[PDB]
Amino acid sequence: FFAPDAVFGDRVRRFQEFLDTFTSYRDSVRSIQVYNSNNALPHRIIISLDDLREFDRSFWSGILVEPAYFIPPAEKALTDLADSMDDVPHPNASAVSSRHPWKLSFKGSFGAHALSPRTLTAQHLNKLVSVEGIVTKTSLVRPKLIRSVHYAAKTGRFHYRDYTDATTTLTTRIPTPAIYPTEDTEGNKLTTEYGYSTFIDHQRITVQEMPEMASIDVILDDDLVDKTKPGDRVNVVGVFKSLGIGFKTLILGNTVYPDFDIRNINKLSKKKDIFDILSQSLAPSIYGHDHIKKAILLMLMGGVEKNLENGSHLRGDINILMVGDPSTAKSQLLRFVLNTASLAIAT
Amino acid sequence: SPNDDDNTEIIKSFKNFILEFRLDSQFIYRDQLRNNILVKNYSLTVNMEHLIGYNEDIYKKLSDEPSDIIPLFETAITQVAKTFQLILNSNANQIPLRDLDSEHVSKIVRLSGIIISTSVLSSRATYLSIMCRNCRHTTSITINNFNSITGNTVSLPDPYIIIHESSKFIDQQFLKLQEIPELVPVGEMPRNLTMTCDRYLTNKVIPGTRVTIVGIYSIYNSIRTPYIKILGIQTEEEEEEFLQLSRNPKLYEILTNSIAPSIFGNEDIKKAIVCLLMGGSKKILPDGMRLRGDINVLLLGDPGTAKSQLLKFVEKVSPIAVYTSGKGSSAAGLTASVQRDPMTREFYLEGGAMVLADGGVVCIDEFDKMRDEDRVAIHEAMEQQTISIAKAGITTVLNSRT
Amino acid sequence: MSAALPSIQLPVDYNNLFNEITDFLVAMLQKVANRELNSVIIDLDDILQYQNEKFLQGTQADDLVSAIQQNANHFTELFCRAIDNNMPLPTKEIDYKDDVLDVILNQRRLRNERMLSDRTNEIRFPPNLTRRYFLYFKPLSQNCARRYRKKAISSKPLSVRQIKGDFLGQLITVRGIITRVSDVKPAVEVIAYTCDQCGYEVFQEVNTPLSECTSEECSQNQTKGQLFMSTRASKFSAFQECKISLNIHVNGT
Repeated sequence: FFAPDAVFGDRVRRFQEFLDTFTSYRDSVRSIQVYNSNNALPHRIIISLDDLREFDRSFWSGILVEPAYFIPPAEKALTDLADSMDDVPHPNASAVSSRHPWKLSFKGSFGAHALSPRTLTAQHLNKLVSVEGIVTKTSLVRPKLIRSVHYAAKTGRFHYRDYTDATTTLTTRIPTPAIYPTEDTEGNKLTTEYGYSTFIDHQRITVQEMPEMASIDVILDDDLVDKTKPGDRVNVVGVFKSLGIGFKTLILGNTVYPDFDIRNINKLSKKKDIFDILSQSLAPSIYGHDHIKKAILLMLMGGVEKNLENGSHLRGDINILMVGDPSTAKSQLLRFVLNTASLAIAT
Repeated sequence: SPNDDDNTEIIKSFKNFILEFRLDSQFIYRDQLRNNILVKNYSLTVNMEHLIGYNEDIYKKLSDEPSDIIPLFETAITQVAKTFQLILNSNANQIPLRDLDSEHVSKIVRLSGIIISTSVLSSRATYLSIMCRNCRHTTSITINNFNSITGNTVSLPDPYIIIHESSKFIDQQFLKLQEIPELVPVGEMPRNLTMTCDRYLTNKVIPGTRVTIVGIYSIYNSIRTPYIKILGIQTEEEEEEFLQLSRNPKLYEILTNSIAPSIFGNEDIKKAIVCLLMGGSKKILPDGMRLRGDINVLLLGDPGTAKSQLLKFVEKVSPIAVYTSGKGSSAAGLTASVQRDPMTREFYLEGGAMVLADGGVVCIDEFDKMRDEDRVAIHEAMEQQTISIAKAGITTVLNSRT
Repeated sequence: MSAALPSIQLPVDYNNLFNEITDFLVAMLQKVANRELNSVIIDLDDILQYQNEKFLQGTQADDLVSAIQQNANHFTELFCRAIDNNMPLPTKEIDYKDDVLDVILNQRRLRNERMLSDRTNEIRFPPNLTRRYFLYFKPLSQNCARRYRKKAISSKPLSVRQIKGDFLGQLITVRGIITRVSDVKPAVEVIAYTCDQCGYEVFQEVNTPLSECTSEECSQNQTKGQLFMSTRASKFSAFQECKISLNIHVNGT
């Protein structure tokens, strides 16, 4: 195997001390392995950036500048700690569940890293940045081969083969071809076993800048697939890995993030003039038209979705149609509803 | 090697030029370099007219072979602050695009036009590191190809794998500059030219604004297609004549009869052309709204009253004006078009009639015989003065204040 | 080749699991040799009933239900090997007119045996080519799945969107509507190359055509003969493409 250096071996011991000083992160590991074993939840832990910054200021800057040499040491420390926490040895179950790596995620304030797809300059190459936007196109979920398991019918031995790709690890590994070894070193025919082989889903999404503020490709693997829909505001956090002016601007995202006010509501509801006050407050610039403003109030609130027992559902929305002279509190009135409601599409 | 000793005198000359140039007992080049440290903007705007008064041999060597003097300037700026970008600004004569022969190759030229469209951001390799497949020999290669767009013959000594982790990359954007229609002769089509940006020069201009770009005219293999690398994006007697003419109370009657002297009569129609060419005031609300300051005048009547002659007079009088017809202009003519490049397989935008003529008067002929699919794009540009096109996954909004 | 080669001691021993297949098989096997049924549908309900009889006797047997549900691709080669090793003699008399494909295979087997016997006195076939039956695996019914409380996913009709990354190589059930039914195209399996000089048949399994002969007669005489692909000597199987979208490849009867 690869000989660990002095800096790689020191990061493993330092990452294990961070999870031991904070009891909130250690209890989350036992809450997943116990619930998964009793039922038969992903293997990702949302580590806040505010907790790692107060622990060591040297490790907080390394995770945002060069995360290629800080995530493999972080993923190895979590896998070693989870294996020692399971006090229930499984004789006939210690080769299937003990083969998936434990990933990590980040959440919190990023400072100057939360940029935009348009202002995504090349100065933040190979850095952990948080790019936000709206998903426009989503590809199909395709499996990716990572580790294959072979078997020889002449010797009775099992052989493995780890396929390293540019979209697997953050480090620059050797691009091994996707060729299944048919023969072995002794001239024996090998048989590829798909049951014991490890696989991982792969999906590439497109993130575009929001039109209210004014395209990049984000690769989602593991359980991150089938989570982003074309037309949702998400905030994928990952490392800007420039693969390939022939250089693809890809981002290996690790996680996708899609009493005072109550007392003031019940106080104003006691008055018997709340229907005329709230109606005139929708469009203060539009003079008159008190009967038309009262209909938009009941339309935004909506009715009651009556659902029967047999399955025949009933509508509850209120459709309003305005027919009159052009530019008569109609064109400007529709623009106020788009900014008042929480969800509206201008067509 | 005589080139090694000559390169030391060039770098030393640029270091002493910044620490000695002064204007009105004030150091402009020294204060601009110190202020850029706190702002963290690796850039320095150096005027080309300041190098002439300091040393004539320095300005002569820069305009001759700028491909070797500009990279040496970036090394001198970093030594003073201890990579910085050099921004050159020229204030000499504006050379048109049609006067670019073979004598301006590898020379600093000054252009002036309107940006057609803007491509996406592209990464350019500067400090590449290769690794062998057998002995795993890691070596760093410094790419000093300043006059290059793509990877023209990548130096690979090939069992070497380019490492994408420990490699530095800079930003690069492609632009399309068109010549000014005021200098284009009649009966000819205005050509275009592809430019390239680097570092902070990307995402700076707007596709539809007239700016001055000073670059180096060169060629590259794709018969070769020319290109210009962008380096920096930017009388008293005539003023007294315009002030004295505005004081004349009969100015509204002089400019009325002067516009289109062939058509006789129709004082109410000619008076609207003066108010149309002047326009209102583009007021910007602090909430985020923009008011329409342009005036739109629709002509109608029986044919024969010199309808086409009046539209041609406004185009020759207004500085920025594009004449168009009704059925002759479709969706790709009146508005922006989305074309695909058959060489790079990239979807690039193209300006139309209402896009290239931003800030002027668009004369349309035969507005009654137009189609229905082309009437929707006109109504959107007459109210919000913007063109929203969301096709082929490209959602770009272009200003159309015509 | 000595940095990342682990030896995962899997609990599924293939040496001891092959003995249980021979004991389970020992009516449907006699119809295959009589050229009457070319589809050996191995129902999973019979394996579940066989495990209940062995568990009451006190024999520690492996979980055959969970082994097939985890990797059924390797069971197709292990189940077919026990059938050929325990194939009984055909009761009906084999004639020289029925099935002309078997007459050529019987004549080539006797010709190859005479050449090997004559070569031994002077000094002193792939398994897929002889397998004429298509083994199938029938899923468990809804009645037998209620009594078995050990991963009852193979008996539930799953959908297309429910297929995740852990169902690769597993015997699952897909329910939908078959769309775009293609034609029946014969797919080859073992390609035999008949030489022109020595005249040897070089068999090659299909999971690039061979041009140079690999026989010992063409290598000792320094005369590499051109290998000619024989269509009559190659075994072809049925192949049909169907879309349920998910592509479904139907092979056999």
